[PDB]
Amino acid sequence: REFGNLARIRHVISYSLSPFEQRAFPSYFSKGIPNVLRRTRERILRVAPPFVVVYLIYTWGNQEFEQSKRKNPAMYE
Amino acid sequence: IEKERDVILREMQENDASMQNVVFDYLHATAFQGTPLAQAVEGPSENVRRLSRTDLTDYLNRHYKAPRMVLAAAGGVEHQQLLDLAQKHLSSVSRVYEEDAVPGLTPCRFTGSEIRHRDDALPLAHVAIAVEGPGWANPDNVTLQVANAIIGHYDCTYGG
Repeated sequence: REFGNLARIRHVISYSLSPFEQRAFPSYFSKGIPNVLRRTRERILRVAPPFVVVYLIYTWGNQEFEQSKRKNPAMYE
Repeated sequence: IEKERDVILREMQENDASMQNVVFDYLHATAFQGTPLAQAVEGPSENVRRLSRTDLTDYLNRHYKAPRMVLAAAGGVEHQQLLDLAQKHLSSVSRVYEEDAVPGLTPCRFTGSEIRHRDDALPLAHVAIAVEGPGWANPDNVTLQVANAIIGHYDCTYGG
């Protein structure tokens, strides 16, 4: 329920430092950019194909709609 | 040396069998990390196993100099007798550093930090919280001792 009896943890040592001793943005770009491209590469092949086929269905529906409103060349006479 | 290596390993096991010394060493480690003040007095077990006689002799010839030693006597001791006994036996300990090099104490950086050794099988929890002290020669030590006397100490056997 509360802190004290949540889990049984043994032999685990945690080290932390003070926020005033350390930095808020430690290598925000030189390590942030490889991390964000790592995450994008790991989770890019599960979202991008559905979204691009949504884009294809959207543009094909718009194109077919515009050809449907276009004049039929069968009825010249 | 080998027998005392076995003895110091056994006493290390007895020391971390006790619990306030573990928190004492953990507090010094997390307080003076990166400095020679974090490392414990008894050292690590790997240093226990790899220390040899040459390093002990180097330490003895480096840190047992005369100007860093005080022969202090108290009680029924007569000062002139103590002085002539020191002159007879204890005079001329080293007097030389054999390299013209006296080691110096660099200032130790105190880092605000925390170390948490969670092991729930122990029946009681020991927590030590500290800040940086003033030093030995600082005049505020008496005032801080007054404040520590005001806060104080207690255990479960006090009858107050």
